[PDB]
Amino acid sequence: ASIKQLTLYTAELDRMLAFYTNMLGAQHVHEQADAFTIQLGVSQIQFRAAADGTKPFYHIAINIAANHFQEGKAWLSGFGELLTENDEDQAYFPFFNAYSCYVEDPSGNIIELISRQQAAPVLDKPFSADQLLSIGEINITTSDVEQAATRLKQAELPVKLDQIEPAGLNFIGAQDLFLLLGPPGRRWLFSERVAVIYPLQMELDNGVSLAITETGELVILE
Ligand SMILES: Cn1ncnc2c(=O)n(C)c(=O)nc1-2
Ligand SMILES: [Mn+2]
Repeated sequence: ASIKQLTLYTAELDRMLAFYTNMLGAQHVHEQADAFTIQLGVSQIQFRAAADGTKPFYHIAINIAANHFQEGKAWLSGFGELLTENDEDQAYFPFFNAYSCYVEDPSGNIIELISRQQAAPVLDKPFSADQLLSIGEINITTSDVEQAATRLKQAELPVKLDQIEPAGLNFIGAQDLFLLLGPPGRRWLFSERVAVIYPLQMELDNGVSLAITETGELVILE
């Protein structure tokens, strides 16, 4: 399964627009009324203006070819200081057998480039903005982890209920797509920001559609 559409909010719509227009190219970013969309391979993200008094941010990982990590890292570093953790500007996660690259955007989103060494294809050609494959990860920060895992399982997603941990982060998915299901509070790696509940909507490849309210409740829309 893949993310076809992702709806996120932002308190820096104008700055966000310029940032991504400069990063992805005018041919991948469409400005709309009080919102704009960006194209990331087979995935699309619409950023909508956030409600006053709030400054939403999320953790978004973008898939890139197994052999494009170094190039992706260099490309990403041209748009912002690369984030570090343990004084390292990149990380290797053995569970996903992937290398990841991080940068913060104007609204404080943790933008990540993830290169899956075996779960992503090898593209014998130069990396470029046009080479972003799709959304590989998105955080589902909920006020009730067990309830979300349940409804997600009901939505027919790969879920091991007896393995879900309410107080921690839980990887839900397979192949090149994982939902980072967890509670608010914990600091995000490569970031000063701690997990906080913010609304969002998501439409998957299989027609499944779900949203997270401002309360943090996960609810299957479709
Ligand atoms: C546990 N874990 N595994 C993989 N990737 C991450 C990650 O990107 N971030 C931001 C995070 O807080 N935790 C992670
Ligand atoms: Mn990640």
